[PDB]
Amino acid sequence: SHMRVEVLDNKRRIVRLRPESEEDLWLLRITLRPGDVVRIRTSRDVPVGSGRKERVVMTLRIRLDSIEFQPFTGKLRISGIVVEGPDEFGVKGRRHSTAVSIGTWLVVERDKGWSEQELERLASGRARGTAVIAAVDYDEFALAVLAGHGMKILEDTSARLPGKDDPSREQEVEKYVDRAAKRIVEEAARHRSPIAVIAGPGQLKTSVAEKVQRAMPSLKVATVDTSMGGVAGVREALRRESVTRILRELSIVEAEGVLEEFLRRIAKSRDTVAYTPGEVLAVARMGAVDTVLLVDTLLHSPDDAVREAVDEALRLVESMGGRVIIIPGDSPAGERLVSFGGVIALLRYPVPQEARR
Amino acid sequence: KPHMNLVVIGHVDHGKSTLVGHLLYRLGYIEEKKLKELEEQAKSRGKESFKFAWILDKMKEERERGITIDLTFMKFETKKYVFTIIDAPGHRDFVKNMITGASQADAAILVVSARKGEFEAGMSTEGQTREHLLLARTMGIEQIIVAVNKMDAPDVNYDQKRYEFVVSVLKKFMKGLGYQVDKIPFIPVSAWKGDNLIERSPNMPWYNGPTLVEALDQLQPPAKPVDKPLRIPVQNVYSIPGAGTVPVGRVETGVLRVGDKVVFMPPGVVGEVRSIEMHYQQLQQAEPGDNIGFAVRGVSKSDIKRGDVAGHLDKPPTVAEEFEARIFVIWHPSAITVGYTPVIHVHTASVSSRIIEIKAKLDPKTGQVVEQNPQFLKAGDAAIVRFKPVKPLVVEKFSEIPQLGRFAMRDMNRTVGIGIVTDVKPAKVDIK
Amino acid sequence: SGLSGMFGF
Ligand SMILES: Nc1nc2c(ncn2[C@@H]2O[C@H](COP(=O)(O)OP(=O)(O)OP(=O)(O)O)[C@@H](O)[C@H]2O)c(=O)[nH]1
Ligand SMILES: [Mg+2]
Ligand code: NA
Repeated sequence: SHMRVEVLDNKRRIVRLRPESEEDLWLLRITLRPGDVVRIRTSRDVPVGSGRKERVVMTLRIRLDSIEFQPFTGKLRISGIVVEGPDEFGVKGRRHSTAVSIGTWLVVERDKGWSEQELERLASGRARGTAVIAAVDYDEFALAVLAGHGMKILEDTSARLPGKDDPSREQEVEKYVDRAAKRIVEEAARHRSPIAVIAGPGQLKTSVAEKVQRAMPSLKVATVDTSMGGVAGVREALRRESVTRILRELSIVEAEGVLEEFLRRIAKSRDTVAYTPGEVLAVARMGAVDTVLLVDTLLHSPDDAVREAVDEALRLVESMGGRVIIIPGDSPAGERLVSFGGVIALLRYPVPQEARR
Repeated sequence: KPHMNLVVIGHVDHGKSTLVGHLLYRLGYIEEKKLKELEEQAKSRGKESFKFAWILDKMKEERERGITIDLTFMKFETKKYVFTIIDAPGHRDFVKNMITGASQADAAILVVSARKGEFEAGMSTEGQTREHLLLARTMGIEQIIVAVNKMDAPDVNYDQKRYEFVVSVLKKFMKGLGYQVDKIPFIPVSAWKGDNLIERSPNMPWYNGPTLVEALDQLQPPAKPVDKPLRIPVQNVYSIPGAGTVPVGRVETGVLRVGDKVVFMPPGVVGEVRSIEMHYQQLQQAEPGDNIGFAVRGVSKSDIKRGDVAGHLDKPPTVAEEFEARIFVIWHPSAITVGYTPVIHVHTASVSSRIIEIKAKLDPKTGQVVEQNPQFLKAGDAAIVRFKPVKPLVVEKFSEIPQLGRFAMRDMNRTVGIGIVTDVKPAKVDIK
Repeated sequence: SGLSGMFGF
């Protein structure tokens, strides 16, 4: 479950932590920043002897230069210039690229101190699982693995099925529902998924559902009504009432209902929302923001002005009891946010456009 | 005898499949021994009155549910014409198949139910009398016959008060879509009992209009877009022994002849056409109108599927890497923005396509550039937008090949909007 | 609703 976070020094500039789930790697991605110095025990090749090298394990302190996280890998990938290490190896000033894993102890220091909000966020990662969602119709089968922080399409097949007039059409759909069910069970195992939601129009999803319950009785299985199969059907299921209850703890899913609420407001009541980093920050100072939906790449934007501005807004909205939802740009909600500068906000009251400083 | 493709559309269980079932049995094409064999099995399951429907409906789900799911193709002929009749699904979950059927149709029979609640459910906001009329219109069906079915029912009983009332509400709605409301026959029929299908019904002497067969012969044949490239959107792909892999589809434009080498886009697979079959008739060529099976040496079952379009190598079908389009937003819960990815239904294809830009908003009743790069579109708006297909899609400009360039936007088990394609940034033609 | 839209249909 949640990350062991433990402030060390008097000034609260140093923190010592150990990620214990993939959500804890995500929390590190949204939290860490170019300038923080991590202290990890890694290995590094060093020239010892004559025309010879040894992989010798050592402790390094690294001024972070790069924080990247690919979902479903169990790897927060970090890089930067080594600011401290053993003096004979001559590594000071050199680039060390490596990967924080689950179980990796790392101490990390921020020059201007860690906030109480930053730590609370860092300790919020109640290790939520990783569901699988699939969608089945007569044309298409897709399957995806869904975390709070990521979605990945693991299968996307066309059921190149006979026309219903064809003999052996009935056995060909049977093979196809086996191939589908098999693949669901395969990936629920490979990802340790408790729930497996199965979308689609009509009975194919139930035929597939029965096959997976047979092969995994411990696994929970939800059948959701949906207009079509494939990746569209998976993405359709994410917006249904059924799935928002069953997977209510997943940002990715959470995001779609605020996005829907934000867009329902942009039509009628334009002044009860804001978007774009600066306008969000403006209304955040006012204490206007109820929830803020954010693309995670804004936290790491190469422009210093917007990383400080986005952090200020996020810090402000949570200082006045607002919610902050951070998601990958590579996701069905994330894709709609590009035209709004990566950020959207729901406001508690109308704020006129000429009042937004 | 000229050939025409007839599609059957209407709300769930308004009686499409029984109409086509019984209409064939009266015109001669269904065997007595078969019809009663279906009646027995129908009766053996809790499905007594689906005997005529089971001529068309065949799948495990279709028979269990008593629901048409995918298109059933059948053949008959009247005095003047020979028909490919295409029984399409009513249920909302399968309107994507209704669209593939509608894209092939030269005309349509709109089966509406005169029963209480059923007409109203058909014509409500989220009904399919309404939606299939919308979709049929946008896919190019200009000719239309309407069959006010279920006249015999206990809660109607051959009533004129109902017939006049249901025709009134349809006439108001169809004239919005821009149909020739005085020029189309509204036939009060019973698909189950067989009234007005072939011979006049004694039970409706007040009628004085054409019967279904007499209305079929009323229909004029379509024009033939020959002197255009070859376009055959595939419907299905079979592996029939004695032939190999045989795609089936309607020819929209051009002329397919035996021996022609053909390419299937988007896959880029090339195949020699070995034979052409239509209603089990050997053809040496097919032309606009013809719904044919055509064997192909070289291509396998795994290489091609529904939504793929066949053409000559001379000018293969355009694979849209991106495409521009004018659209009109019918319904949307919130608001359409850059990033939105509804399913684009063109010809036989149904492919998600991301809106990568909204170039301009337009006035729905006139259509001039009101705004430029608007932040959103909502229900009632019309606009110019740029799509990027999530997977390879074949589209063509509406000016060039209108039947490959007219489309519906669907999302969330609803029709969001409709549109035509005004430009296409083509993809890299990647032949094997 | 208001649906009187022709694209040359
Ligand atoms: N009384 C009466 N019942 C009818 C008539 N036509 C159809 N039905 C009944 O309506 C039900 C459905 O008939 P279908 O022909 O399957 O309807 P459908 O529109 O083809 O169904 P979908 O294609 O799935 O929408 C059956 O129980 C039929 O007995 C009719 O003319 N009169
Ligand atoms: Mg039917
Ligand atoms: Na039916």
